[PDB]
Amino acid sequence: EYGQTQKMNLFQSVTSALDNSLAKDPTAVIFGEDVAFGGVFRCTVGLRDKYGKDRVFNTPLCEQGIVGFGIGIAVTGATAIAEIQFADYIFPAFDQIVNEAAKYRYRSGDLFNCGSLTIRSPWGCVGHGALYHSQSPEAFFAHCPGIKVVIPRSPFQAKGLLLSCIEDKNPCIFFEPKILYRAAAEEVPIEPYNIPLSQAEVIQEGSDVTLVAWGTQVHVIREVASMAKEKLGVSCEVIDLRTIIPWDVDTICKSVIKTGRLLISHEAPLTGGFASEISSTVQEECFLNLEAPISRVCGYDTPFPHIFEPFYIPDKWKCYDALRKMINY
Amino acid sequence: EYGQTQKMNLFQSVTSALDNSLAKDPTAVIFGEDVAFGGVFRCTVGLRDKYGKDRVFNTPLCEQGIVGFGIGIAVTGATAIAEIQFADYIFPAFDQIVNEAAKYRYRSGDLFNCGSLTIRSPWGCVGHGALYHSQSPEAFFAHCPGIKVVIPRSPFQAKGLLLSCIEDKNPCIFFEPKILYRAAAEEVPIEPYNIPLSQAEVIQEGSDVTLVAWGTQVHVIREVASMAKEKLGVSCEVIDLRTIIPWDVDTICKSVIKTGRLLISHEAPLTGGFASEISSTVQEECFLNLEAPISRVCGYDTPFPHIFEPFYIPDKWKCYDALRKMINY
Amino acid sequence: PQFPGASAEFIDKLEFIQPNVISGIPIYRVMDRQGQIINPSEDPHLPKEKVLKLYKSMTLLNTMDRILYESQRQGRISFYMTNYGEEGTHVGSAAALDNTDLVFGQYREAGVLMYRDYPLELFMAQCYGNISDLGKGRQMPVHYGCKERHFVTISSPLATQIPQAVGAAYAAKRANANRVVICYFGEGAASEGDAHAGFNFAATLECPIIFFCRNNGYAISTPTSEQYRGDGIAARGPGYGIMSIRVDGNDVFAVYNATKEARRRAVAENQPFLIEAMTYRDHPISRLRHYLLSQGWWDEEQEKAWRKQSRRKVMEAFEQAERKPKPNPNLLFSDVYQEMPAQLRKQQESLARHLQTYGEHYPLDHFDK
Amino acid sequence: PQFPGASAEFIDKLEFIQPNVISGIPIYRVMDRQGQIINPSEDPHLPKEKVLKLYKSMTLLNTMDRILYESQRQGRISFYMTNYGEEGTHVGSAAALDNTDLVFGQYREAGVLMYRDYPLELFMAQCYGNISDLGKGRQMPVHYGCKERHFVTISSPLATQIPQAVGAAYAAKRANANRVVICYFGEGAASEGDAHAGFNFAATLECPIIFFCRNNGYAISTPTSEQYRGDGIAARGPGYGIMSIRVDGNDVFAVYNATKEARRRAVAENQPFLIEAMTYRDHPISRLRHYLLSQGWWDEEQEKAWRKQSRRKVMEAFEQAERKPKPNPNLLFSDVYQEMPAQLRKQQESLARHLQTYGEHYPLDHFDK
Ligand SMILES: Cc1ncc(C[n+]2csc(CCOP(=O)(O)OP(=O)(O)O)c2C)c(N)n1
Ligand SMILES: Cc1ncc(C[n+]2csc(CCOP(=O)(O)OP(=O)(O)O)c2C)c(N)n1
Ligand SMILES: [Cl-]
Ligand SMILES: [Cl-]
Ligand SMILES: [K+]
Ligand SMILES: [K+]
Ligand SMILES: [K+]
Ligand SMILES: [K+]
Ligand SMILES: [Mn+2]
Ligand SMILES: [Mn+2]
Repeated sequence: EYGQTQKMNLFQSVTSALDNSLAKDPTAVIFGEDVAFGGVFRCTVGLRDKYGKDRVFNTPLCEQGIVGFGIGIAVTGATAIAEIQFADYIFPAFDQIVNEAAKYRYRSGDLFNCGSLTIRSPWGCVGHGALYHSQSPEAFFAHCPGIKVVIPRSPFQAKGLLLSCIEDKNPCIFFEPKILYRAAAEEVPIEPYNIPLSQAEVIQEGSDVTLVAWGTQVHVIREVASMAKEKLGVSCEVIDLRTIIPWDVDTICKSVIKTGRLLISHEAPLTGGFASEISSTVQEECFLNLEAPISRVCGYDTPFPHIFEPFYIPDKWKCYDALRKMINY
Repeated sequence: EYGQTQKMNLFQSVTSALDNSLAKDPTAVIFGEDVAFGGVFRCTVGLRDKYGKDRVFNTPLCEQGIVGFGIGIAVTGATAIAEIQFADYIFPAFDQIVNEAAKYRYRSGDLFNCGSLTIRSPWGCVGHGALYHSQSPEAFFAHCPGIKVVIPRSPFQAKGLLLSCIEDKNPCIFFEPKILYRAAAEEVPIEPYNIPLSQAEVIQEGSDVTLVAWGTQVHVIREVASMAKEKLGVSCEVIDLRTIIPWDVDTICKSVIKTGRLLISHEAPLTGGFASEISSTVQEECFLNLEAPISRVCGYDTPFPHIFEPFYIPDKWKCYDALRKMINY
Repeated sequence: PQFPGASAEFIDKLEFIQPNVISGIPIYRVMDRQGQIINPSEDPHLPKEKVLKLYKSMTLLNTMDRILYESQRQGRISFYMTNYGEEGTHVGSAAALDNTDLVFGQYREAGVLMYRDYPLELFMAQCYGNISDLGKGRQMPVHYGCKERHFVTISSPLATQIPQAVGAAYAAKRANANRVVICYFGEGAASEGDAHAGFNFAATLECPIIFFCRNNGYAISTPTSEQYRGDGIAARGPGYGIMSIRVDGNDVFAVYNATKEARRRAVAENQPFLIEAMTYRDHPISRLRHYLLSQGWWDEEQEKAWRKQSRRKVMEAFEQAERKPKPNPNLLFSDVYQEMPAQLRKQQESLARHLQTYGEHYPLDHFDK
Repeated sequence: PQFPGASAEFIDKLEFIQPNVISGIPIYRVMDRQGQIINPSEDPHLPKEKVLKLYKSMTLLNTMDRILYESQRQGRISFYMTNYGEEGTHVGSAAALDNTDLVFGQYREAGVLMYRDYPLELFMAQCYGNISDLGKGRQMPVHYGCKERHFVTISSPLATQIPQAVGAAYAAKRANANRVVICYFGEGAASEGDAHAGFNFAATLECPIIFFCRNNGYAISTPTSEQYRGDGIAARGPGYGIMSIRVDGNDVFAVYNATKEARRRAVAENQPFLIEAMTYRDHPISRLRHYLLSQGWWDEEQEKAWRKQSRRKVMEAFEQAERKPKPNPNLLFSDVYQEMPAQLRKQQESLARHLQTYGEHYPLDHFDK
């Protein structure tokens, strides 16, 4: 399909995407905190030695600076691949992302843009990350027209989606699920390939219920589908959303028209979470097909706790229980 | 009901709330950009002369500083009433609001808090404010457990809700609809009074459809109700949400159980807007009562334009047309 | 001492370092208030044609300011920011740049565009949001931008352009084509976190950038006593390792000299420079007029004739700008992303349907169709 | 000159101001590497009991660090940050404060708590997230806080405590009860926008605050050559109008003297002070031990006995912390707001129902019930 592959974990797939980018795009640079020695999650190992200190370099410890600086590089047309060390620390840059990067093209009438900016950042829970190593900030960004927000579920998916973000002519935030960085490897093409943005993937066809998630939570719902089949004889259609905005409304609505039931799950808190946008849209488009209320199985509306993590996360049992109730509605 | 009143516009009602606060709470201080001479929207006129330069004072031009500084005052138990000059410029402070203020009490096990912080800021469209004088950022904050977000619709409502925010033991963001600052006056009690947080107000009873909005948009839906009665013989129940988080789920659900139809409207963009949270919750709680899909009539998913404002806003005709379609569904 | 964080000797006595604020960094001046050159070795001896261009650019800006400020008082345009007191800082610094040097700024930088021959029609088009506006009428007035003249579109949030300008300078360094970036901001904006980000990044990443701070003593109602307590903005530069100077912003020649030298060294050395120009919230136009008279390069008749000609050119652009239609309302949806997402196109189609039915309630009259 | 923004003379020659980075602000030292007092007029002549407390606080911290660092290597606790090299900066500065002075910090400040007699049980309880943790097990390890000892709970986002500490100092000034605030941060954290916010606000709002920057030459993998290009952090202070000093962070007496004087003047004058203490990422404990020996205040036998006693006390706290249950899982919902919103209580009830049915799949075993 895509030429020679090798087994890669998710951090290795990110390095491969970045390597491929720097090799084919002489403008491209990578920068942020501690990227020069390879990064705190090893995603940039070897790249400075290979491409040069002017192309893979450390910034001062200042997130608002990192994003501002990246926007300026992109204004000149050069590819700017910024790192924010944990997604929890993206908030100092919120003004540069929301007021500047997202609005740059619109407000100038397309005289200027920062389309060649990508911001990548580790994301999601990790077992013990507590309040500031665990967050899933995608719903904060979903309300900002002019940026794209993309989240992969695996090494193969990560490299193809990240290459798409780097090449896309719009500022992109790419969230890397950190609990997958050294999880199982899979085969990943060594050469560049792209997976389209704003396109969901039906990874398992089903007839009774649609399940939607992204990131690590795709694996949870995949297991929920298995539990529902074995324990309930229920056939689940499992969808990875992949791009948060602009999202693939059509694929989700087509699925729900077929199944008549939808359960959306994410690690982020329930209130104002992105499940609310999917639920409200699907209700609008698929109203007459809905056999049961759309269910959202999300993190609680609290900060992300340390010792309590096993009780906080929308795990397979929480998803399964909600599904059982929805099937019985 | 509340003692002597006088006619006040919304800016005057905010000054009255602030005056009442400083008079009864010796700890209380007000600070931000240009507040000393009375503020760019006159909300602090006379307060420095009355209460002293140590209590009503200008900060340097630094929003992340303003919020950080306010949190520190509140950590000592003193009442800190910060101003952000336009809600569009709250984003530099997003990290201090979301990572710090909202989480302060939880993460310390209640050893420390910043409950005595209120952040007030002009909000909403104003006819010609374009991208950075017009924004409605409430959905960005709605996804953050630990803060409250409150928006009034009138001078009477503003003073009672602002006094509640200042006195509430949690960090509050109070958004003042700037297009109302010098709009019509109404009678406002001169002495302090409170309107409860997390409580919606049914301002007109109706039987066929529930309409929900907040801020200036309450007046739009009030007019939509009048248009629907006259043109369609349709009876609308009109609700002002008032508090965005924690929101009054019960009042909205009780209304929709009665009417079977819901239209939510806000100036903020559709995608990830707070209407999505209300819609998804009401669908979950009132599923079997829903006669028609819940409708959201919102700003478009663009930045807020200058010359195009009349075409952007979810005005009474846009709301009415959506309502007509929903009644006909 | 053997500490990696600093290069310093030991001291055996406790002594706090005191800021010198009472006698701060001195203010560089080339000509006095009577337009006389103070120190001949500092005179740039700019040719007559160039100095007349400086003068006519400042005065034409001032003519335009008077007219558009009145237009705003009448509600003909929704907003306006004048350039009074800032004509010298902007025209003097622009003249010291190469035409292709990239400019970032905010609300006081229209003189840079005027010096770069930005058409009066296009200043007007942006303030009216009309069909000629390349910004498509989407931003509030005076939010100018020009790709052809390398002037990055202004945005309202203060200081956001500062770390951006540093990123564009880094990119320029890598591109290796002898270009500088200049970044303008006020002394109020310098309090923002993004100023600290941009000053530090430019030093550690070795960027060919001029930071140009205009210090007029006020940010809206806030005097500088409430804005900072050090020796203005110039005294901050050395703390970041940035070469820094303070100049008399009412003196176009002092502004020009400092900008010319900062540009020369920034490009050659890949290092940032900070210029703080002191102005008032003794005017740059008066001072330069005195200079012209001493050279025999201007007189009352020429002054009268140019006042007339410049008023005529501004009024011609003004009247034309007012009579142009606004852009098609469809343009509120394009450029949000480069492409239009299908869901956004659905919102555009919904507006088109809406206007078909309810159009009488909208000002469709002076919008393009 | 007549400009409101700065107080300065004119200069008639163009001269950029150059940073002095090669010979920076000198490093204050009281005792040499052999523990000898260098300049008798600077000796604080602290009494024996107090100096032994400094020594025993540093060493007890070091004992605890060794054990908890091993605990982390084994996965017994999830995370740990040591205090190696920072024992002198923290214990020396804490000893110069009044017991009620409010402390803000981050990851290197456990010595301040140790000097303030924070129980070993409570350091342990926080790192294990057990039932004794007043933080209720909600934050990652080493995120300490104590209301009774005026040490504001640490948070992971760098530099956010800096403008907060300034606000608490302003509030203290108004309360008029002779209290200072101290705020600790690293030289990496000083690059954050919030550092520029806090330094400037403290100067313009005249706040009784000590900013204590620990400069160890590195922020994770980043050497200071990539962090800044001025003369460390101390050279930034004067640009904000802040009195500033640099000290040898391996010298508890130099740290103590500078902190004592900064506290005295900050409270009296309502003005901020900046201390930059140079450390390594020649150790503070060794140096102080040499001093004790010269006074005849310590010897090998006492050293042996205290090493034993301190290991015993830490191991007793360690074993007890490991055997305590974790808090009730219900505690994940309280304190989000002061009250619990009804919708949040609904989520709590949903977890209780969930555990009733699926509890076998959760570690209910070592959680309180
Ligand atoms: C982030 C942000 N906060 C506040 C404002 C409101 N504002 C517009 S101009 C101004 C004063 C700016 O002062 P200065 O930078 O000194 O420039 P000057 O107006 O004196 O030329 C303020 C506070 C803004 N545009 N952006
Ligand atoms: C806003 C933010 N960005 C990044 C981090 C990740 N981080 C944790 S410690 C650290 C280095 C801090 O260096 P410094 O302030 O010099 O303190 P030191 O570790 O040297 O004592 C970084 C980048 C963080 N906690 N917060
Ligand atoms: Cl503004
Ligand atoms: Cl961290
Ligand atoms: K991109
Ligand atoms: K409050
Ligand atoms: K700007
Ligand atoms: K912190
Ligand atoms: Mn100014
Ligand atoms: Mn460090």
